[PDB]
Amino acid sequence: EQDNRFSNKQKKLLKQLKFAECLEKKVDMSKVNLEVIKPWITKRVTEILGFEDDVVIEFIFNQLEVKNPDSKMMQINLTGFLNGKNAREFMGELWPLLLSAQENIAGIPSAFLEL
Amino acid sequence: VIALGVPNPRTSNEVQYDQRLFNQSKGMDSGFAGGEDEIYNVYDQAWRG
Amino acid sequence: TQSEIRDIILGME
Amino acid sequence: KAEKDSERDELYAQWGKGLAQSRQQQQNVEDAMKEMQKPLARYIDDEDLDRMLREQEREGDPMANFIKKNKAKENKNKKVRPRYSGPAPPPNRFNIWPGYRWDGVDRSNGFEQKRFARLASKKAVEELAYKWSVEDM
Amino acid sequence: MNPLTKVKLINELNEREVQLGVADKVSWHSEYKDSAWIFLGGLPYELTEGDIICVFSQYGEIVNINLVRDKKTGKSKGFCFLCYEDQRSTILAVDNFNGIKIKGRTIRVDHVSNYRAP
Amino acid sequence: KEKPSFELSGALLEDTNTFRGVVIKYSEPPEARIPKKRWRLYPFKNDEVLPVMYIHRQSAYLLGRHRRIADIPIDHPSCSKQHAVFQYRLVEYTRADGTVGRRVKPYIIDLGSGNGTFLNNKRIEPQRYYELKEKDVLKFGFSSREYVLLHESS
Amino acid sequence: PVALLNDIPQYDPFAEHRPPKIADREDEYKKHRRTMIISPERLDPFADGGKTPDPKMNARTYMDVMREQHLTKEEREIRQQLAEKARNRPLSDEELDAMFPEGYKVLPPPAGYVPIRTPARKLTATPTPLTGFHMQTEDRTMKSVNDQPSGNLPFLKPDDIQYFDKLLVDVDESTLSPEEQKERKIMKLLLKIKNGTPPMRKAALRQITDKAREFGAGPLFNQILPLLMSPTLEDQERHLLVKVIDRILYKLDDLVRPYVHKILVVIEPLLIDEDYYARVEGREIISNLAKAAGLATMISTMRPDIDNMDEYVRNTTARAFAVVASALGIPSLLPFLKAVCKSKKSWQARHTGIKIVQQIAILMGCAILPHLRSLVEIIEHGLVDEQQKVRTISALAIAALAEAATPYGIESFDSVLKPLWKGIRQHRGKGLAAFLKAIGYLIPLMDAEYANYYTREVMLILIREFQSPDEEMKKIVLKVVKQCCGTDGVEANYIKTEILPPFFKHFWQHRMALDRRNYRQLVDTTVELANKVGAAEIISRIVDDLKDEAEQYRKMVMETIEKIMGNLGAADIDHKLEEQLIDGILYAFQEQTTEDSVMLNGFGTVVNALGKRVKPYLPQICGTVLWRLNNKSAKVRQQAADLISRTAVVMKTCQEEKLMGHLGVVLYEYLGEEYPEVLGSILGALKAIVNVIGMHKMTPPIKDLLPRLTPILKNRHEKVQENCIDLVGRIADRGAEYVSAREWMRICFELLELLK
Amino acid sequence: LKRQEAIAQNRRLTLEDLEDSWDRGIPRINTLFQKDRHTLAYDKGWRVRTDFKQYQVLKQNPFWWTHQRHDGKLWNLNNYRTDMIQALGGVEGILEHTLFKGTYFPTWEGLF
Amino acid sequence: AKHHPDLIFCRKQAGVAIGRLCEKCDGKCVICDSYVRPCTLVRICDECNYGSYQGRCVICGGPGVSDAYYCKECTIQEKDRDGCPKIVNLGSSKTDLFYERKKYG
Amino acid sequence: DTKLLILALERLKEAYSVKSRLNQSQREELGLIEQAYDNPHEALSRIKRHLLTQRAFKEVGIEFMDLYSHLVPVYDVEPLEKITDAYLDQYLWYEADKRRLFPPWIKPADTE
Amino acid sequence: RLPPEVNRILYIRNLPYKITAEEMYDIFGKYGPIRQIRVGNTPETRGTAYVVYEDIFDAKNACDHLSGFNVCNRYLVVLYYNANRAFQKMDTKKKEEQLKLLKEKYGIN
Ligand SMILES: [Zn+2]
Ligand SMILES: [Zn+2]
Ligand SMILES: [Zn+2]
Repeated sequence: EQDNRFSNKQKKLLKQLKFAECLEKKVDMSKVNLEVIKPWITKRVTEILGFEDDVVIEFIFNQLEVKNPDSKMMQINLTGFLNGKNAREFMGELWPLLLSAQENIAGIPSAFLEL
Repeated sequence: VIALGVPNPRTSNEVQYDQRLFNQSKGMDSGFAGGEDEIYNVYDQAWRG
Repeated sequence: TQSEIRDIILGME
Repeated sequence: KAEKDSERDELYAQWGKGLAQSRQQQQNVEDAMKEMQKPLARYIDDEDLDRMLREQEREGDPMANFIKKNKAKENKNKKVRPRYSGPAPPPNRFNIWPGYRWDGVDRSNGFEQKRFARLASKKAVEELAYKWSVEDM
Repeated sequence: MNPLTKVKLINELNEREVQLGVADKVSWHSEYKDSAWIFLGGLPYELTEGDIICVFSQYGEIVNINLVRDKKTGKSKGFCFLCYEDQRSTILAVDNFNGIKIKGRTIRVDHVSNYRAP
Repeated sequence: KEKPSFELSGALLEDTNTFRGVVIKYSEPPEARIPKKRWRLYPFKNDEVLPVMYIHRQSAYLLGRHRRIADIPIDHPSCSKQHAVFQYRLVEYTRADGTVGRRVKPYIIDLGSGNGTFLNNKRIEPQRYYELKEKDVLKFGFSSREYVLLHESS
Repeated sequence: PVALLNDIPQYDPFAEHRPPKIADREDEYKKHRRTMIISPERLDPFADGGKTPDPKMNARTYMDVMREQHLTKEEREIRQQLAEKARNRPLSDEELDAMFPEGYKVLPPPAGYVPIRTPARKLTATPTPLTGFHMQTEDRTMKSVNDQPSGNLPFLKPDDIQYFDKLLVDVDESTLSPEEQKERKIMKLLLKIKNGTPPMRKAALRQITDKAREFGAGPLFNQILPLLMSPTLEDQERHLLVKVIDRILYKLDDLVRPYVHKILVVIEPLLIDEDYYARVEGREIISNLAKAAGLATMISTMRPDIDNMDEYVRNTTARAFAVVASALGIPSLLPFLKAVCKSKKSWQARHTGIKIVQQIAILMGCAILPHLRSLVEIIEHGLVDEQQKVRTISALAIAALAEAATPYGIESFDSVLKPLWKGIRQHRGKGLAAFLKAIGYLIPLMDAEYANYYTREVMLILIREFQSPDEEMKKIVLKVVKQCCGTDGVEANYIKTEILPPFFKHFWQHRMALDRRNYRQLVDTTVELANKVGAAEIISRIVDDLKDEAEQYRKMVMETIEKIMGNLGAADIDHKLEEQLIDGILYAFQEQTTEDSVMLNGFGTVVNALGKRVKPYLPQICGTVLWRLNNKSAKVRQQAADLISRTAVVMKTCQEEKLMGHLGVVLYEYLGEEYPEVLGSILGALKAIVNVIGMHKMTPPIKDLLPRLTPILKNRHEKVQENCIDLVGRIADRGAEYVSAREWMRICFELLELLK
Repeated sequence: LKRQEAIAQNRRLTLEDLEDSWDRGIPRINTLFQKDRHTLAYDKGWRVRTDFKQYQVLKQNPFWWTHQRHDGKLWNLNNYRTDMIQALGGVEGILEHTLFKGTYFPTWEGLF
Repeated sequence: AKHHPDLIFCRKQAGVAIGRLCEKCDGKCVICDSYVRPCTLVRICDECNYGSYQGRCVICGGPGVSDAYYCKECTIQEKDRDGCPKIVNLGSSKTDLFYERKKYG
Repeated sequence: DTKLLILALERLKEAYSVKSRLNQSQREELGLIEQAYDNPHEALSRIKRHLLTQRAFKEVGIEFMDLYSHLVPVYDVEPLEKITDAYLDQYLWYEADKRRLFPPWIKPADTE
Repeated sequence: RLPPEVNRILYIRNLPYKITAEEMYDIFGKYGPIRQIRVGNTPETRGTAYVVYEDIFDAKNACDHLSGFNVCNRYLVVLYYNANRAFQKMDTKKKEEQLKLLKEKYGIN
């Protein structure tokens, strides 16, 4: 904002991290039902953590409810709470499920279409 | 018989001193300036006050 | 005022 | 009605002007009247002051035993309310005796004592400052 | 502003007037010379009158005591009004007892201006 | 619910005579002191003597079966929880010349025990100070062991 | 009775000479500052570009931290339960290995030394309570023991032995085959920084700030942080140590990623601290920390502390959060906020999130406007909550936000005027104070057709709270009154009738003067009431206090009267009022035990506002000033030479020839004073007269004045040097011919040493 | 005896049973109560030490035999000033000889 | 101030609020740090002008008494066109001297 | 140790009680006393160092005080050593009198 | 009635090298119960000892009394320990298992 002697650490990670695979196809949120996903997110993380962390839950929710989310930024922000590779796998697992739900006509992922 | 179960004032019967006695003089040198003479120190009060 | 007080105390104002 | 609550609230009004200072005022006014009915100049023969000085009980003397005897004998026969009795209370700037149901322990915060220290210390520093002013002169 | 700050501030009032060198006649207590009532607050909920009196009688005879307890359960709300026998004892008590720990709870004292009976 | 009492509550006595989570009932008088005559307690268990107890370096010693507080744990279950107190209390007297002075003497006091404290195997009236003299024997509860009181020169 | 002389009625005597320590300013709440310990080592998640983690690490992570925390919470839980059923508490083998460092062998000496310990504790009643001349046998050992680091190192105190004891035993370096151990010792030049002359400090600082990268974070903070947690550390030492942390924090940019929480655990207490510069420095290094270790690190690091069970760390974490929000930007942190403040299990987290919001408003100030609505919606779910605490803190945060967004954002607050205004009526106690603060701050931000109704409703409650004993209550209604009863949408007569009487009965007391924030707040709202109801009313209310006994009180009323008349002017001061005013002014001037410009500026402004109505008083003024100029104490003489220099404009403009020549030549006579502080003000007064009555009619002519001053130029004291060269500059500039060329060359040569 | 009385009474001696003997006694009993009584309980050999100061300082001390904190203040000469003024004629009889009326101070009690 | 490399400007967009000087700081430029030929007035960022910040020394931070200017050299090189030149950080020297004093007396 | 050090320094300061023009050496000494007041544990450390290691010292100066009937010699020791010697002086007298090294006939006694 | 920097763990230097553990134990049990004792082994720590007492008052009056004790031609230099950092993790598994014991045994929940 006012300082020059510090670098943008986000951009630095934007260069120097190892990211997930589905993180390219931009995604909109109008086309999505979330309240179907929400329990999936909850159980996913709660297992990753062995306990429940409401704040991480709501963090992911709030980062998603935007018009179009940045998968890069989201993987970064979860890298702290989860163990880094867990974040890569988790995001590259949810984001394709997002693509599925969004090309679905009801907006729901094919996993819960089947189940 | 001496009544029990009353609280404890941690004080003794030895002579103790009313705190208004103490501390009304202070210093650790004699009053003689080390034997300096040309100072005016005859009296120990101001004249009228 | 102070002068007034003085006068009251000294005599007549 | 108004009469009952009058009783109650007048009682509370004295209790908020709490009694002790009120009876002190009483003895003040009667002292002023006794005096005002007397000359301006008090000599050393005035019967009041002579008698008072006689009864003035000073140290050392073995009359003190007989006289303390007299008065501790008589003032036993009184309808007083109880007074505190036990290991000496600490000192307070107004010399007020504890109530008769104080359980002895001293619970203070350490304020009376630091006040006493502050005053003694100002005395010491006044001597020092006088000495230094005139020393220079 | 929790009551422990209201303790700290009364103590600050005292030691500040000390630093300023105020005469005993223009002490902040002088505004209260017509009331022998102090308020105690923060008291623990198990202390009774007997305790409040055995504690606060150190500075005079206590003429009136008013421990304010919740009417439904009868249990103390945790504060009291206390009427000494001489206003000067209220001076003493406010200076000396404000901030003492009784059973962990650090009680607090201050005068009362225009007490209304209950 | 309950009324405005005028009676006490264990808060005061609690906060003052608390110690290791057991409120103590007895507290040291104003006139306690530490003795210069160095007194000693000789314990016997039925003619088999025990190691000696040198009790000259406190102002009082409290004996009870509650061991983690008391000085001398009496451990024969007839022994109270807080049973008795040795206590050197400075008392004055009239010397041969009538000049008054003070020597600190040892006294016993029962803290209201169940069974009682036996000085000369006489049960005493609890909550009073009994003066302990030379060669005297003391017996606690209905317990086996006895103690004789002496001082180095005696 | 020489034994009575050995018997002392009722130790270290150097206290008055030793610099104060920080750990002495503390309370029972700040005493929790040392009760915190450096956590073990912490794994950073961004290492190896986001590796797949090889386990068997011994390096904590988010999960480990949370399990520790929740385990401990359950620990306290069952402890309190069991304590219902029935610090010194003994510790276990791994506690002992957790607290001691390495290079240590553990041993009970015998099984009998363990049994000795068994009998030792059991019965310690003396089994026998156990000299003379002996000649001594000469030796070397006590001579041979050394306790100061040999070399050119400073003196190592008798308590930092704990931190620097490794420096005492000296052995060759290559013996220490760990080069980690070599750099460890060489980095304990921390001693040379902590204690040291300024040369040592400068050199060691440069050395550490150059060798930082090579040294690495680990070694550094492992040595530096226990220092900062030491209980005896005083002020300057801490300032130096945090400056060290600052510079190395700037050199190592990313590498701090594992140490951020430790640094925080140590620096956070600076945020709630009495020394203003401590707070500012802590704020600044937390900002640089947030910039260096980016968002995700800070978020992940300080999340588990929102939910902590010590209010201490909840509070300081909240404030730190607001700092990293200022440094990184709200839009990046706002989702995390929404999260925490809407967490539904724990109300502690809700409290702490709402409090972070409050702190953001306090700190960022103006910059919240673009996000105002987002914040207010974050927070409005609190004004309705049932747990009283979070209600109160939400009202406070609303007031903070409104203050940070003065006039703007009212349509953002729109959603919230309802919960407040109904909470007001059916509330009582402390929530009443909080909601009052809030509504008061909104009342300015509102359009008249709203403010009129809201105001005329609120003033009803206000009048009732004028009798409130609570100190926060009284302070809140002072602020409110200043805002509410000080708009354009009220009518003077209502105030004059209904506010002033109980205002002056309940607020102008001595307790208020004695307080430091209540002082200024009462001054401000009294000046506002003056602005509405005119000066004459307020003044006539408080003039008789200029003759009160408490000086702090007289100075309160002088500060208001002065500020008022500065704003409004004295057109409405009648005769009797200007009389009582000049009288109180004089009296207050004649009693100053203190040193302060309050009464001086009071005099100056009151007089220069009365203007030309002060002619009939200059003889009393002049007479008093000449008489105080002859007093025995240099405080009053110096204050009387000040008053002259202030009223030097009036005394001329009203043609005081007798009196003004009086002043000129009397001052010239005092020019020989031997108190530098009195002489400086005499010189200031002389120059103040020279400015109004010009050079060529000064009573002691400039021809006599300047020669009198050239010997004063040698005075070496700062006040007198200041005023002297100002006067000589005037004369040299404008007079300049009443003096000889040789006087001017003399003064040249005397000036060449004021350049010092 | 007074300390033994204070013990028999459990009370404390006030300033009042020691204002009689406050400046008597020849360690000067009011030295028991000064501010540094504690540190001055550690000063031994002070008489020899002040005697031997003649070999260190180039002045010659007329009060080598005494110390004001250890002995007390052993003389009080305050009546000398009062009686000297009354013997020289009073302050007015004195100020007849001076420039006091040239100063124009109204009364002589404030001068300094 | 061209003397202390450790400090920083607000640098955010200008406004209309004139800038003010403390009495220590009175008379100098705000970048060039000169003492002469002042030409144009200073305008400060609204944020750095809001609230308690009104009427202060841009440089010192104390009570502002006089209007700040730019020297003719700053005006000619156009260094007056960068938005709020308020120093937003205290520096080492203020707290440093403060601590040296508070230890001394 | 700190009580004995403060007594030593008060003794050393009594000399310069007046504070005339004095000079460079006396000002050196005033500085050393003042700083050993400011940091007492560094002094104590230096003192005990000297008592352990130091066995060759500086030269003293000498001059005579003229009493007109006889001359008195006056010695001038360097101030760092003066501090060590004052401390050791006080310590020796304290301990010697606590163990009663001197029997009661040796008489500049503190009692009379 | 204690100042908080008092600890039940104190740091001792100026010991004789190689000093007999039994001496260590009784020298220090001239005060009460010793919970644990560690002597340094690496030459840098050689000659100093951390001593862990089982009683607050024991440790404190030890630090009051013995500080200034001379054995073996040197005064025993002591200080309180500042146990201000941890040195390894507190082992969640066994921790929660022993508290699970606590709860299973005493029937809280
Ligand atoms: Zn400035
Ligand atoms: Zn410029
Ligand atoms: Zn700006």
